Amino acid sequence: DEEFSDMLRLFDFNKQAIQRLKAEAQMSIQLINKAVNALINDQLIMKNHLRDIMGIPYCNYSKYWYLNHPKCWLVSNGSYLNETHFSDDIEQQADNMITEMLQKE
Amino acid sequence: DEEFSDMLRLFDFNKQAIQRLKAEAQMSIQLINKAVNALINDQLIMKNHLRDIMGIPYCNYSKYWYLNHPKCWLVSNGSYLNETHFSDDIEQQADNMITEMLQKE
Amino acid sequence: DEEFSDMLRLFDFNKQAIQRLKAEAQMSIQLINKAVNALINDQLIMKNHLRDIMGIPYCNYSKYWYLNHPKCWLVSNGSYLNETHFSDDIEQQADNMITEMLQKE
Repeated sequence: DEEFSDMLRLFDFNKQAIQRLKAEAQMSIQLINKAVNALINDQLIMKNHLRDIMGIPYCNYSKYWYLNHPKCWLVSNGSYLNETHFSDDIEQQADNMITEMLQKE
Repeated sequence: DEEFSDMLRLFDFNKQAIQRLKAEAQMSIQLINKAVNALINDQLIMKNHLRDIMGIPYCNYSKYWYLNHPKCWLVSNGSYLNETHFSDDIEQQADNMITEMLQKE
Repeated sequence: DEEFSDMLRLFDFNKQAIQRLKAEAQMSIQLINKAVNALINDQLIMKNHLRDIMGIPYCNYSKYWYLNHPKCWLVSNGSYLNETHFSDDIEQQADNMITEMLQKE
């Protein structure tokens, strides 16, 4: 049981690295989603006020196949990005995994 | 060979965490790239139609050194973001690594 | 000390996966921040030149609680995204951790 504790200590360091990287990348992405969402907000305001471009329409579903490529608005009110949350049960199934490992020992 | 199986089980859990985090972060980024690309699209349409701002030019290469800081367009047709795909050979070199580990045993 | 070297080799492969994923995700995000920042730049230029929309004001702090939801500019000069750098001391505390592991052995 002494060699398995060193095993766990290696395992746990990496598990912590994974946990921290998720936490930081998520923070970083959520900050991105906030700016991209607010750009969208303001860009839809200008599209409703600027008279030169009120004549231009929004693309309709044919939009999900101009990404495989188009003079129409791609950004609409559905263009908003949803909050991004990664799976966080790392500290859970890991506790489970090794508890099943100790009930044989 | 019984202590090495517990080693592998710890190793494999973390490997799976890494694989899932990559998969989710990538999904999350690719969704970002789609909104940022379509903003760019529409913003370049407004730049070609709004008459008040047709007089403003696009910055020319001196643009890659206003990021170290500028009344000209930074976003042009080269501003699009490329599809982001992370390395995925995790399930490959890991199989290789431990197969070389078992042919001595 | 022969079973601990296989332990370390498993540990080190995953540590490398973590290091590479951080490196790639960061590259990917920093590219995003550059496009989102330059969109912001240009969008603030159009907000200062287009006469149809000079009458529209910027939201004032009541902005950090329209994200819980608003006809005012959400994107201002504070909207820029800061350079994102993830913790990179992985190759450091890992060397520390196992050096303390070898001074007992």
